[PDB]
Parts: sequence; C-alpha cells; structure tokens
Amino acid sequence: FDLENAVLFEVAWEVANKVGGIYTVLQTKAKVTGDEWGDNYFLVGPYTEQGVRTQVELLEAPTPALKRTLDSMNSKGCKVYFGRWLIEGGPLVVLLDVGASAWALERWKGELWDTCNIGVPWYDREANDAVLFGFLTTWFLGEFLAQSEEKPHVVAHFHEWLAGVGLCLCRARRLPVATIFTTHATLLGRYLCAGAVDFYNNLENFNVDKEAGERQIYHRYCMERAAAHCAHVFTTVSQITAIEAQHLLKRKPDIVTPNGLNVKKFFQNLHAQSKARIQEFVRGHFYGHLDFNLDKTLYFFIAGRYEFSNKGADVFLEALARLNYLLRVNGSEQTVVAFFIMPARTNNFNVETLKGQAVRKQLWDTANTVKEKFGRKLYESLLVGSLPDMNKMLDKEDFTMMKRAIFATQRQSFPPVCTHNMLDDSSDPILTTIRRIGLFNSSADRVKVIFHPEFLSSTSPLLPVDYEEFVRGCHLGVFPSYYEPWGYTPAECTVMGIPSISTNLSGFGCFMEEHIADPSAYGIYILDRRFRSLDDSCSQLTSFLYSFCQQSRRQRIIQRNRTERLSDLLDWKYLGRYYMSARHMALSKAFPEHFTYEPN
Amino acid sequence: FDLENAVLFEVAWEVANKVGGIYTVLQTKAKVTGDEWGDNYFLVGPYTEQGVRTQVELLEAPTPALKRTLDSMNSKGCKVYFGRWLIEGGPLVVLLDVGASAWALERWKGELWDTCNIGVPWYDREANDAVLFGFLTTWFLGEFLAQSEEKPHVVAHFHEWLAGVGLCLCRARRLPVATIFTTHATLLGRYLCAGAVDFYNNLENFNVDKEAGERQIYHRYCMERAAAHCAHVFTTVSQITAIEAQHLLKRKPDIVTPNGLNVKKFEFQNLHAQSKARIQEFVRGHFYGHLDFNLDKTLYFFIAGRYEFSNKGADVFLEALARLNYLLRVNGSEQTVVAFFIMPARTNNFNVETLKGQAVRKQLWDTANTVKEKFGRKLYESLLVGSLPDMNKMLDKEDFTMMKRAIFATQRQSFPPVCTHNMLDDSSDPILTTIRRIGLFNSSADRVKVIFHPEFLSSTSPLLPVDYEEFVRGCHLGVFPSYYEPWGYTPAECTVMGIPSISTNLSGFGCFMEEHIADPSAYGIYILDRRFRSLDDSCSQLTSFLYSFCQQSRRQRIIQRNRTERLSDLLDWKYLGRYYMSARHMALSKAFPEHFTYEPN
Repeated sequence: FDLENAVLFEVAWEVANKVGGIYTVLQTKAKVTGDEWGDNYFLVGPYTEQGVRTQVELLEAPTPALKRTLDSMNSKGCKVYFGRWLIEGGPLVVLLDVGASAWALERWKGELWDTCNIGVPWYDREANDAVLFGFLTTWFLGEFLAQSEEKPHVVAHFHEWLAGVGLCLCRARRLPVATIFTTHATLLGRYLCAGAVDFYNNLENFNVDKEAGERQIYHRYCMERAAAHCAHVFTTVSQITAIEAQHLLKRKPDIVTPNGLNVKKFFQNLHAQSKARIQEFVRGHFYGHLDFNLDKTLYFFIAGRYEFSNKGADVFLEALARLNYLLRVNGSEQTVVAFFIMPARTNNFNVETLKGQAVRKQLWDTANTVKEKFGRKLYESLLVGSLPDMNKMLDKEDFTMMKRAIFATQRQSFPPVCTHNMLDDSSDPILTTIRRIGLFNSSADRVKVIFHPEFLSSTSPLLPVDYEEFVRGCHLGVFPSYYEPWGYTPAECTVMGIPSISTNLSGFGCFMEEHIADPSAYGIYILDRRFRSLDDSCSQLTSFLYSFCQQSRRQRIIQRNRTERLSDLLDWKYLGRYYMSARHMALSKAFPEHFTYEPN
Repeated sequence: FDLENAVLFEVAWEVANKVGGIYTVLQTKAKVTGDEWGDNYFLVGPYTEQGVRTQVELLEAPTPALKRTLDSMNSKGCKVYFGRWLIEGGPLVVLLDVGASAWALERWKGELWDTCNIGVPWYDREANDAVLFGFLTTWFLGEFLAQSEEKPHVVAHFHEWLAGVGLCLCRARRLPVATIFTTHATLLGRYLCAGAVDFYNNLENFNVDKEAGERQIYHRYCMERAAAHCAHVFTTVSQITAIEAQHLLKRKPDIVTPNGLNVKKFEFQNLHAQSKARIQEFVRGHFYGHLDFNLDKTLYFFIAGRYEFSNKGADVFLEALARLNYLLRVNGSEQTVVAFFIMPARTNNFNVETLKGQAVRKQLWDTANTVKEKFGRKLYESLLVGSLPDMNKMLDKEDFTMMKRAIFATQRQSFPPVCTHNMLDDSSDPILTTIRRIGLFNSSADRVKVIFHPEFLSSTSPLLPVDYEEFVRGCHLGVFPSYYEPWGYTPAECTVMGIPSISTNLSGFGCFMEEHIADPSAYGIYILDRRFRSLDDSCSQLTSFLYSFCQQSRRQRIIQRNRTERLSDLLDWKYLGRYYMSARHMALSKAFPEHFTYEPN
C-alpha cells in the first residue's frame, strides 16, 4: 500500500500521440495519479514529431539515475526523449522513439520468439512498432533499476496490446517490477462483434484461437493474451469487458477498473442557451414547415463514431419509428427531434439546409428592421402621450419587407433529414433506415430526424454550438450500444446534466447498474441487450423514449437535477481509488515480503 | 356538482386597489375561479382612478339584464363602472365608487342601524368607506336579481371584514343570494397579539367584547363578527386563524380555505447561483477589510415581510442568531452566517459607510478588470510572437499605482455597519437595540454577521438593485419565526421559489405544512412549535434548526432545495381551488337547498 521508493510507469501507446480514447484516459488520470505518486509518475509512450512539437516540453532528466539511463540508451543509439507532458498535473513522460528499427529487424524479434514462442508478421506495421516499443520499454525499466543503486521496485502499468509486449519481457527477464495490465478494450471483441452474428450470447461458446486465426489477428491476440497471463494484476475497463476477457483472454480481471473523466466545471444556464441555439437551427431547417410547438419539442441525440451496429443507431432508429407511431395514435402535442451527430464523409452543407438557415436569417433581419421602426414609432407615440395606434405602426415599406419574408418562408418539399449532403446517400446506414422506417419529416410526423454528418464545431454556420454546448442543449441522449467497452460519449453526457439512455452491453451502463439501484429516477435508463433479442430491445427502448416523452416539465427538471448528483460516480478521484487498488494488489503480489497490505 | 345558473360575485376591498395582501389573493384567485364560473364571475370592488387606468380596461355589459342593472345604478346618483381586469383570466369587474356617498350619512348609515343595530363612528375612514361599499354591493346584487329573470343561484363571496357590511345587509334584506364570508385575518387577533402578554394560550379566557371596546375598535369587531354569524358558510384562511375565529368571533369556521399562489415564479438552477453571486458582491463590498471569512462557505439567511418585531418574531431570530454565533465560535467552522433582515422602516438614505464600502468594491472590481484587460492584451501579444508571457514584466508601472490606490482604499478601519441605511431612530430601532444587546456587532471574531436593510429591495436602489424575488432566490435559507401571521405570504413565496423556509405552528402556512407534510424537516420546511413551547425554549429550538442547516453537507443542502421545489404544488391554486369550490357548493346547500343540493366531500 505504501510506496516508499516505488516508481509507477504507465506504459501506453497513447502517451503523447492522440490515437484513441485511451489518450483521454491517460491524460485525465494524470492529475490524480500525480498527487499520489508524486514525481515517481513516469508515462512511457512512442515519441511523435507532432507530440514533441505541441504537447511535450523536453526536460533535463531530473532523477540522476534516470539521466544515466537516458544517456546510456542514447549512447547505445536507441532514441529516448525525456520531457514533461504539458497536460494538467505535468506528468514526466519518457517518450521512447520507435525509430530504432535496426535492432527490431533481427535482434528484438529473435529474442521474442525464443522467449515467448511468439512472432510479429512482416506485413503488420503496428505490431512491429509495438514489439520495438515493448523491447525499448522493458530495456528502459531494466536499465533504470540497474543504473539506480538501491533499486526501487517499480509498478509498470501497460495499458493496451500495443504496450503488452513489454509485460511479457519484463516477467520473462524476471525483472523485479510489479505489473498491472488494463485492457481498455478486447482486441478480439471488436472483430467478433459485427463480424459474427451473435457475439455476446455465444461469448461462452467462442474458440478464441480459431476466430483470431481466421481474421489474421492471431499474432495480436497472442500478444494480448500473453500479457494477460503475465500481468501480476489483470484489470479491465468494465464488467462487460471483463466478461469478454473471461471467455476470451482466459484470465478473470482481478479488479474492475472503470475509466473516468475529470468532471471539473462540466452563473450561465448552458441548457437554456444551448436549447435556444438548437431551436434556431430547427427553425431554419424546417423552412416554414413549423406547424409544431417548439416549447413542447424535445431533442434527443446520439453521437460518437459512425459505427451503425456497434454504437447501436439501429435501436435508436427502429425505436424512433415506433415512438412516431405512439405519438401519432395518441395525438401528443410533444414533438421529438432526434439529432444524430455521427462524424461521416460529406461534400458540403445541403442546398436546402443552407437555404433554410438563410431564410431564418432573412426572417430575423426583417423582424429586426420592422421591430426598430415600430420602436421609433412607439417611442414617438408614447412621448406624445397616446397609446400606439395598431394598424398604423407598420409603414407600406414594412409590408413589402414582410411580404418578401413570408414569400421566403414557403416550401412544398418536406424538410431535409440530413444537414450535410452525403458523398453516398444510398450507402449511409442511418439515412437508409430513416427512409425505410418512414421518417421523411412530413408535417404529419411527430418525430423528425436530423442527421448531422460533420463533427459539430463552433465554426459551422448551421448549429454554431460546439459539441459540448449542443450536448448541454438536448433534453436526452440516446446511446444504445452493442459493443462499447466503455461508453466515453455516454459518460460525457452524464457528467453534463443530460439524462442518457445507455445499455447493459455498454461499460457505462454496467457501471451505472452496479452503482445505482433505481436508475430511471437518476436518468440513466439501461436498455438491456445481453439477455434480450434485438426486436424486444427495440421495444424496450421505445418504452424508455415514450416514458421520457410522457413526463411533466417538472418531472424532467427533477430527472436532470438527479443526474447532476451522479457526476461524482464518474470522477477520477473515486475511479483512481479503483486503480490505486490495482497498483497496491500488484505491489503486494510481486513483492509479498516488501509490501503485504492487501485487505479486501 | 353543476352550477346551471349560479353567478359568482367575489366582493372585496382590494379588487382593483393594492392596499394589502388580500389583493394578491384575488388577483391570483381570479384565474382558477374564472374557469369554474365562466363569464358569471364578477368582482365587486372600490373604484380607484389610478387603479382603474393601470389595471382595468372599461367595457360594456355582456348581459341585457346587466345593462339594466348598470343603468339603474348610474341613474340614482351612483357612479358604478364596469370593465375587464387585465389580470390573468380576464374577469369581468364591477368597480363601484365609494365617492358617490350622496346620502350615506344618516340614510345608508341610518338604515344600517335599524337593520343590524350597528353604528359606525364619524372618525373611522375604513368603516365609513365599508358601509358605503357594503350598501352599494347589497343594492347592486339585489337590483340585479330583481331586474333580471330570477336566478335562484347567485353566490356572493365576501373576502374581508370591510366587505362584510354587504353580507350583513344581504341576508337581512332576505335577498336569495348565497353569501360566503371569508376572514383572511381576525381583526381582534392582530390587536390582541402584541397588545396582550399571552394572546395565544389565553384565547378562550379573553372576553372579546371588553378587549374590542378597550381598543376603540369595537365597531370594526362587531362588523366582522356580524358578517361571520350572517354568512351561511364561514371560511378562514388557516387552521390557526380558525382557532382564533372559534374563540374571538365565537363561531367555528364551517370550512377552512387556504390561500394559494401562482406557479409562474420560475435546469433553471442558474438563479440560486446568479442571485448568490449578486448577494456575494454586496457582502464583499459591505465587509471590506474584514474579509477573512470564506465567501463560498458563507450562508445567507433572511427574514422579510412588513416591519413587525413581535409578529414576524424578529426577536426570536436575533436571539437564535446570537446562540448560533456562540455555537459557531466554540466549534470552529469555515462557514459564516450572514443574516439579512429586509424589513421596511422609516430611514434616511444609505449610510455613508455602507455606500463607501460598495464604492470601494466597485473601484477594486474596476481596477481588477482594467489590469486584467491589460494582462490579457500583453499575454495575447506575447503568445502571438511565440514567447513565454514573462509575468513579472507584464504589469506596467501605471497599473501598479492604480492597484496601490485600490489596496489603500480597502482599508479595514472600523467594523462594518449592521444597517445599510441610517435609521431615523437608530437608538430605539427594535432590531438595532437587540443586535447591540445580543452582541452581534459584525466583529471580526463573530461567525454571524447581521445586515439590516430597512427598505424593500428594488431595482431602482443604487446598492443591491435586486428585485425581492431575485434576492430571495439567492439566499440559502429563509427564517420566518412568525407569531401572529394569519397566512404567511412571505414564507409561501419562498417555498414556491424553492428556498427552504422556517415556519411556525402559529403561522398559517406553518400549520398548513404540518397538516399536509408528515415530516416538515425532510422536505426543507422546518416547523417551530411556538404554540406549545415557551419563548426561550422556542428560541433554543430555532438555534437547533439553524445549527442543523449550518452543519448540513453541501450535497445535502442541494437535495433539500430540490425537495422544496416539489412543495409548490401544495400551495398552487389548482390544488387549493378544491377548498373554495367546496365552500361555494356548501353555501348553495345551506340555504334554499331544493334547487341545488350537493353531499359533502
């Protein structure tokens, strides 16, 4: 438990190069781990030109023992650059370069085969990069111990299959370092889901070796599984990921370690301002098809990468069609606008969408011109001491201005379902379903779907809000997800006031079920897809969506306020306490004599 | 439960004129009663020139029968007006003038003596005005019934003592209109509380006639009691008022009809924070140089309403604050309590010290912004070149001097004043005397700081230009340890806003909450049992409540606030509309039951 001399190396591929969500995990965790482990915190990561230029300030190797190791490695010709990552908490980052390719071509790869009976194929560059990185990381910590008299036992925390090669070698060279091995995702899991018909139910009845071999990911799988077996403490991001590991990597996670977000701030009501901005987009997009009260309108959104099956857009869409039917048959004044935002390939803003925003501008401009003129005439009339003469306030010019405006706000075509024009409209799974389900945003429809393919940005003319502000504006965030190991997008939404309908297959969903008895009051509805069929799950989502819709204004307010209590559940302080347990268990397993403080 | 031909006539002195809280009730009752009685909803009230122009749009009679009535009334030397009140629900209002007192002396007054054996002194304006109003209302409704086809059901709702002369006459003239009389407060009760040592416990003991006579208020009392006896159905605002009515008027209320408010007051959690910031700015200004207190940990407690030391139990609050100060001192707390007594008094303009303190806060803020802006520009320029900010040299000599003047202006000097406005009588002010005695003098050591603002907070005022509603939203807690409050308009507003509010068994709102909520504390409305406890024990009870609130966790307090926002529905007219509808139905049943009879709810 105590770490008198222990030094933690959070070896990771995403130390100074943003490649995936793991980078956010490391960056956010850096602050809290920083406090606990002081200057013993040393993230090891691949050196990137971009990384050093914008993220890393190079530093003069302040531990003298470390300085010697850095120099020795540089003298041997391998390139290592010590520096301070400029992210919050100022973590010391030992960025080794993956440009030491000569050794890898024979020497590094050769050692691996004799040591672990494994190999990296010639074709795969990423694995080859990882073997280089792994050998260098093992060398660094081994050299660190050797060139530091009164050797401090270290706790290496390899965070992925890419860093996994190192863990195999550390144990194999029998170096006296405690080893954790978080799997932030299951390697085989991503390929098996979608690739196979029923991944999660057949999890138990999956031959890992067979699947990996078939997909030519066998080498990668072997490396990840070998790391699993090697690690003194094996941890996973979520309970769902744990189930994947148990039936694939064949090692039960010792601790269940959830990823977190630095909650921080995330005087002004973001919800109101953001809803206004969203409302203005809606007004513009509908271009005089505004037959529906926007006071009663609800906005639902699904974000994240454009994976139709994995991020479960299908469940949201099929469910929206069913919600449309329910709202129509019951004649509900409430209208749902479902703003799928999903980074996709688009040529430009669609003609209608751009024109729609322009007409909203024209109507607003006409309003301002007439309003100012009314302002002057009213002020003049009030000064005289007479109440305004209605029907005399507006001049003939003002009628021509407004008549042009009313002429502008006329359309016969139903308002567009996709704000950016698609490179391939037929191909888009979201758009194909929007057609099939029967959502063309007709006047009659109570559910209108607005698919915004571009990642939302402040610069864009339509919906000027940044992703943060758009999330804050929306009433509900529907994120049903088949494979999500940890729901980064759902987690962000929950940390923001927004109630979010996540799933039992999502890491965030599993986390919420475990930590909240009564989810629905607290906003985090958990659609179950692990014990259900696809259609029954859709019906379950429809029920959830309908329940949210059929809520009083007051009830919704309560729900949001409840969700703001659940920020603490997903704060790094508490989730780092989960990681601290992993480290303490690792320290105890590796050196029982040195440290034996592992109660529960 | 169908009123086929019934016509509702809510007669009150505050129908268009804002004399008192009754006016808010009617203005707010009008919308809901509007729906139940449709266009048969008529408000009978005094004509006020200023009132009529701002609030009322003059109209023509909807009914030919009504037109006849209006014309007849206009003919015989009376200047009745008819119009649509522009308040929610757009009710038709018959605003009769009490300036048309052509024959009131020795003819109307004369008649009243023969009918009700009651007389009104020449000196009293309010009673004299009420006889004019009462006689005119009785005439109007009697004439209406006679000139129109006879409606067996017309329901006249008298909503105060001075409208009660009409009820006395109506029943006496044997007119068939059903009469409901509602006492929003007991006249004798107000005088007896404070005026007597122990009004509440000796309720039964008091010979009402003797006490009323002694206070030269006997005529007013007789009118109130007469109206109560006269009404077929008698209503009272609260259960506590009912207990008073039972002993003082010697009549049990048939039904108890609680007053209600609108739900239109309001994530929407910005307001507690925005308002707290505005409040926090004032505190910084006022306490300049003694700002060792943590200003995030500080809690603001407030007592508002009219100025009544005994009635609003400001003494209990002050004594309890002194005990809280002792508790906070003895057990070290980062939290500091700032108590705002926003009770109106006659005072001069803002005290020199208070105004100067606010000015110094303004200067410091202005200096900070200017230096901040200059840092902003120099940092932005330095970053653009591609160089480190060089913080040491970023601030110029010119700003260093401006800041030096600023730090000099914020000199600690004397302890910050207790009262924002210098009082006309500081020496004798019931609050200030107590503050001095209790020992709260805003000393550096004290954990409890009392700021008494003797003017109703308003936008126009230079210092804290915050509207009462916004100030209320900003404060953490509202303490209203009322002794006599018949209905707590002030505590009610606070709860609808979501501010947790101390109320008492003696306050009508307090009694109402106890009856309707199984645990007061859990929902954030604390009840002090002042009826069944001694004064000192009650103070100790308040100290316990205040201390508990202080020792609440930040998260716990947030929960408490959110819980209060649920209690708004208890005070909403939607729910409270039931109670009056019951009263009206009961009126129809009590007399002439044959046409309409309804069994009790």
